[PDB]
Amino acid sequence: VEPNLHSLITSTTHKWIFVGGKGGVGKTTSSCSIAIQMALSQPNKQFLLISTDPAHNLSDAFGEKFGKDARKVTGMNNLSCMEIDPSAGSIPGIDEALSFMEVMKHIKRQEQGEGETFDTVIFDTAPTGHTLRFLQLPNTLSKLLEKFGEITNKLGPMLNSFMGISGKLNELKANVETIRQQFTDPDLTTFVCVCISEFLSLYETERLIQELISYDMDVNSIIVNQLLFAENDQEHNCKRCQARWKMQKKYLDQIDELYEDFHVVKMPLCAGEIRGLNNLTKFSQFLNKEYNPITDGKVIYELE
Amino acid sequence: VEPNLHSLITSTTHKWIFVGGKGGVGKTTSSCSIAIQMALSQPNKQFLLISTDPAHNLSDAFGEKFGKDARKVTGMNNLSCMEIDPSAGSIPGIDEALSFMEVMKHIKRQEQGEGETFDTVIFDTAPTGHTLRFLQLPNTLSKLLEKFGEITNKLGPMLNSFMGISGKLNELKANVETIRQQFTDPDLTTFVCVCISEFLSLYETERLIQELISYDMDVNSIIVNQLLFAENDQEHNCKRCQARWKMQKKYLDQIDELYEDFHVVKMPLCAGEIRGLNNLTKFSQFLNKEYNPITDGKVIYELE
Amino acid sequence: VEPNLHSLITSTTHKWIFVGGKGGVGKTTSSCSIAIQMALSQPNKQFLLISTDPAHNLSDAFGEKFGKDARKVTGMNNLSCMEIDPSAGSIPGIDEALSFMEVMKHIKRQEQGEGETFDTVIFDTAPTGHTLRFLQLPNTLSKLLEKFGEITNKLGPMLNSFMGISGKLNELKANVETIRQQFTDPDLTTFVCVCISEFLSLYETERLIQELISYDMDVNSIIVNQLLFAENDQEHNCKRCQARWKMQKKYLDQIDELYEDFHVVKMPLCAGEIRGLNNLTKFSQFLNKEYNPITDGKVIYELE
Amino acid sequence: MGAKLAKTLQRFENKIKAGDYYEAHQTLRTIANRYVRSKSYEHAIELISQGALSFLKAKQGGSGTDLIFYLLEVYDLAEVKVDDISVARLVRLIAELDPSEPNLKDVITGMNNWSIKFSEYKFGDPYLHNTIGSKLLEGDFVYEAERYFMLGTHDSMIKYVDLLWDWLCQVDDIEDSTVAEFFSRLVFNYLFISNISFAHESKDIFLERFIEKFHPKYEKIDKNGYEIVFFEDYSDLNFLQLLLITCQTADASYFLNLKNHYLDFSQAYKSELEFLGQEYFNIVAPKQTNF
Ligand SMILES: [Zn+2]
Ligand SMILES: [Zn+2]
Repeated sequence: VEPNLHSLITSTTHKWIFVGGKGGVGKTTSSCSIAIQMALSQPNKQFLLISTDPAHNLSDAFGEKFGKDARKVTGMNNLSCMEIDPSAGSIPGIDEALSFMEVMKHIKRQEQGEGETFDTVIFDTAPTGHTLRFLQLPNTLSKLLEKFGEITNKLGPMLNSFMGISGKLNELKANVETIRQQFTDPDLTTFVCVCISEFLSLYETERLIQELISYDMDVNSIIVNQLLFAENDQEHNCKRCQARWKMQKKYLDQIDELYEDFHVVKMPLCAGEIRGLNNLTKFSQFLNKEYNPITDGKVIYELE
Repeated sequence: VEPNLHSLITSTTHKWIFVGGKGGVGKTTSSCSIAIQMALSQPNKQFLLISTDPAHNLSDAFGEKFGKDARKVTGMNNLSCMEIDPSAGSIPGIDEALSFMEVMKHIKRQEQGEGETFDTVIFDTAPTGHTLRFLQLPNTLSKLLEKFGEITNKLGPMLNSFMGISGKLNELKANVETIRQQFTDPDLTTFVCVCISEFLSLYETERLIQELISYDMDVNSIIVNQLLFAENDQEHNCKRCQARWKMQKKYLDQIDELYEDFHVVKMPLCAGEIRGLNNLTKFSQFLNKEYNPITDGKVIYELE
Repeated sequence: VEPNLHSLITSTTHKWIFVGGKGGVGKTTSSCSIAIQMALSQPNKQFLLISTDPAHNLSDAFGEKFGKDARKVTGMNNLSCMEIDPSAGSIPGIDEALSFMEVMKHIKRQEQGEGETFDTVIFDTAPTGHTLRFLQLPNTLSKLLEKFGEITNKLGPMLNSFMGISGKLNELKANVETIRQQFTDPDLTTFVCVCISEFLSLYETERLIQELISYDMDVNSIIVNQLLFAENDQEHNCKRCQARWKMQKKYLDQIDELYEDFHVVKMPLCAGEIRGLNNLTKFSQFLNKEYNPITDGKVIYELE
Repeated sequence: MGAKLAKTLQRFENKIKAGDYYEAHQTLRTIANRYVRSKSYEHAIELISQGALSFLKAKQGGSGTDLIFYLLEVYDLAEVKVDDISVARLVRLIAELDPSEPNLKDVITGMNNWSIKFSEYKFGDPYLHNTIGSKLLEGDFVYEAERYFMLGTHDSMIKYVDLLWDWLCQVDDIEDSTVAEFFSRLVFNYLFISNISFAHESKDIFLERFIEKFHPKYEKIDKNGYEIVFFEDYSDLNFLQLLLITCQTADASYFLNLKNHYLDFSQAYKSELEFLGQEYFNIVAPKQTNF
C-alpha cells in the first residue's frame, strides 16, 4: 500500500469521489487538494468539487465566490467548484434520499447550462449528518421483498398456478439493480476519509469507516494532516513541538496497525492555514508523492 | 330472489361450492342435499362432496364408509364423497394456506386414481376454525408490495434509471392474479351458509357472512332448517310446537329484513334426523322448489 | 438377469437416467414409461422427464403442453416433464459440451423457480445426433496432459528443481475429477437403450452401445417394443401376424445371445400407439414385471 | 470491496509462505473483525475461511484451528442457515485438517453443532457428517467415526462397513461370536434410525466379504423375495438377519417367536431387543431377563 492517492489521482474511471472527516480535521483542505491533483493529472476530463458546508469552505479556500452554479476555478479549465445548501423520521432512508436526489439535480443542471459534463465528481461531504444513511435502505427493504416474495409461495407452485416464476425473477432483477446503486463498482466509486493523529479523531474515523462498510462503500484512503514530524525539520528545538508529535506518533502507530491495508497518507503540518489555488497545489503534491520531512521541509516552511 | 338454490343446483359453471354453518345447525345435511340436487340436475358433470368433520358426518348421513379416497355414493354415478382429516401463529395466512393446499392435493389425487375429474366440488366446511382465513392474506401482503414498490421510486425515475417501470407492471400482474384467486369469479365460486331461526344462530350467521365479505367471497344463500310452520300442518294442536314456531317466526322476520337480497331458503323440520340417500333426495327437493307446509306436509311426515 | 427394469425403477440413488434409441423405435414411449414407473415406485422423490425431440413427443404422449418450464404431469405430484430445444468443428467435445451445459442450465433454473429439486432426471435423448460425444473428450485431452506433464520432466528432477512433484500430483487430481464426470458412478448414472427385433434396429443398437462403452457409461438395459408373441394371444389365426413374429423371433434370439448379461426387457405390441397418462402407466407395468402373452393378453387388447 | 479482498488475500498468503505467521494471523483477524462489526458477514466469511485454508495447508494447525472457530462464531452471528454452500466451506476446511490436530474433536463438534442449530436435523447435517466421520477415523477415533457415519450418507455407510471390516480383520483370534460383535452393530444401529435400506446394503456387503475371506459353511435361503445367508457355523449371524426382516413386518407374533427360539441371544441383546420391540412392535413391557 503506497501512502498516497496516486492510483486515484490518475484514475480516469472513477466518477464518484467521497471525502469525509468530522471534527474540523481539515476536510475542506483535503477535498480541494484531491480535486486539484486529479484535475491536473487528467486535463482530458472535467472534474467537479462540491461542498455542503454552510461556511462556504471552498470559497474561502480558493479565494473566489462559488455558488449553486458550477464555476471553473480561476486558472484551471479542468476543475470546477460547486457550493449548494442541502436543505434550502418515520421511514428510514427517505430523508437521506431526498437530500442526495436534490444535490444530483444541481449536478445535471450545471452540465446543461455550460460545463456539459463532469467525468468525476469530488463530493465534499457535510461536516455533520450522515448524508450517506440512505446507502443501506435500498438493499434493506429489497431483501425484505425477497422474504416476502418467496414465502408468498404456499405449497406448489402447483396450486398457486391453478388459481392464477415471474416473481422470483423480477425480484432478483430489482435486487441486483438496487445493489448496483450502492456497490456502484469499487472501480467507479470510492470514499476518502480525513483525520489527524488524535484520540477523538480516531474514534470519529473508526466509526465513520464502519458506517461506510455497512454501506458496502469502498474505503481505503485515510488522510492525516497537521502532522509535526518535528524530529527532522531543519531548525530543531522547541520542546512544545516535540512533545505534541510524541503524542501524534503514539496514535499514528495505532492507525498503521488498525488500517494495515489502507492508504494512510500522512500529511505535514503547515504554519498557518493553506488557502489560495497556489499554496493548495503545492501542498497537494504530497498526496501524489509521500511527504519527506527530511527533504520536503522547504515546501512547508514555504507555505508560511 | 327465489327462496331456493335452483340457479345454483342447475349451474354447470360453478366448480367451487362452499357450505358452512357453525352450531350443529344441520350443516352436514344441507351439504349432502346441495350435492345431490346438483348431481341429479346435471348428470353430465362429476360432483364431489368433501367434509373435514372428525365425526364422519357424510358416512353417517348416507349409510356407507367414506374415506380420503373419493367414492361414488351407491346408486349414483354422478356424485362422489370425500372425508379427509385437515390436520393428519407468527405469520397470518400461512397456517390456513397449508391446510387448504393439503385438501386440494387430496382432490387431484382422487382425480387420477379413477374419477378422472370433478366439474364442481361441494366443500363441506369444518364445524369450527375459520378454514377460510387465508382468503385475505394474499390480497393483504400484496397491496403492501404496492406501497413498497411505488415508494421505492425516489425522485425520478430520472436518477433511479441512471444508476440502474418493470416494477410497477409486474406488481400489477402479481396483483390481479392474486386477487383472482380470492375473487375466483362469483360465477365460478360461491358460498352457501346454513342456520336456523334462533338468536345464537343468527349471531353466528351474521358474523360468518361478514367474514366472507371481507374475503370478497360471494355469498347469497342462507339455509334455515328445523322450521316448524306449525300453523299449516294437517293435525294441528300441541301448544308446545306452536309456541316454539312463534319464536322462530320472530327471528325469521329479522332474517328476511337483514338479508333482503339473499337466497333465504326456509326448510321444514323433520320428526327425526334425515339419513340414507333416499330420505335425503326427497328432502333436498325443497331446495329446488320452495317448501309449502300446506301441500308438502306429506313429504315431511313421510320421512318420519 | 431379470428381463425388467425393476432394480432401476425402485432405485433411489440414481439421479441420471439416459434413454436412447434411433429409428422411431418408440423411444418417446419407453421414456415416459420408465419415468412413470420410477415416480410411482418412489413417491418420496421428485423425477424429471426431459426431451429434445422437436416433435414435442412428451406433449403428444401425455396429452398436455410441456415447455422449457418444468411442469408436473397432471395427476402426478412426483413426476415432471421438460421439453427444451437443444440449439435455440475444429475442436472435438466443445460443441457437445455447449449443448449439454445448456440443458443443465434449464434444469437448475426449473429447480429454483418452483420444483425445488429433482432427485433423478430421465434424459430422453434426441432422435439423432450423438449428444453424448463430449463424454470422452474430458478423459482424452486430460490423458494427453499426463504425457505432457511427465515428459516435461527432463533428467532429474535434480536439475529441474535447481533452475526452478506438484505437477504429477495436481495432474492426477484433475485426472480423477474429470474421469469422475464421465464414469459418474454406475450406481448414480446408467443408460437405457430402446429398439425392436429388426435387422436395422439391431445394427443401430449394437453401435449405440459401443459408443456408450467407449464413454465408460454404464449400459445394461435394452427395451424391445412392438413384439408380437402371436403364438399365445387368445384369438390366433392371421398368417400375416405369425410370419412377422417368426422374423422378430429370429433376431430376438440374436439379442439374447448378443446381450447375455443385459437387461433385455421384451415389450408387447399394441394395436394403436399408446398415449395418455392412463394407457401409459398400464403399459409401463410390464417394465417392472415381465409381460406374459398368455395371461397379460388382456391388458394389451385393452389399450386398443 | 470485491477487488480489494482478492488483493489482500495474496499479501496474506505471501506472509504465510514467508514465515510471518503472526503477522498474517493478526492482520487478517483485526480486518475481519471490522467487516463483522459492520455486519458485512459475507465478506468476513470468505476472508476468514480463505485464511484458515492457507494456514492448514501450511501445516499451521494453531492459526488454522483458531480461524475455524472464529468462522463458526460468525456463522452463528450471521445466523447462516445449513445448506450446500454453508456446509461446503466447512468440508473444504475439514479436508485440510491434520488428523492429529489437538483441537480436531473441538473443531468437529463446533461445526456439527452449527448444523444442528440451523437445520431440521437433531444431530446435524448428513453430508457434513460424512466428512466429519472420515476425519475422526484418521486420528484413530473409531468410536466417534462410527457414530457420525451411522448418521451420515450412503458413502458413510460404505465407510462404516469398511471401518467394521478392517476392525474384524485386525482380530488375531477370530471366533463364532466375534464376527457377530461387528456385524450386529450394522443391523442394530441402522434399525434404530429405521434405515432398512442401509441395514440391508451394509449387511450384504459385510456378509459377502466374510464369505470370501473366511470361507464359512453356508447356503442362501430365499423366500418371497427375501434372502437369509444361513451360516452353518454362525448362529449369531442367522439370528441377526432374521431380526432385521422381522422388524420390517412390524408384527408382534414374529418378534416373540424369534426371541423364544434364540433364548441365549435374547439375553445378550436384552436392551437392544427391548428397544426394537417398542419401535417396531409397540411393546411397553420391559424385557424379562432369560438368564
Ligand atoms: Zn310440540
Ligand atoms: Zn396380421
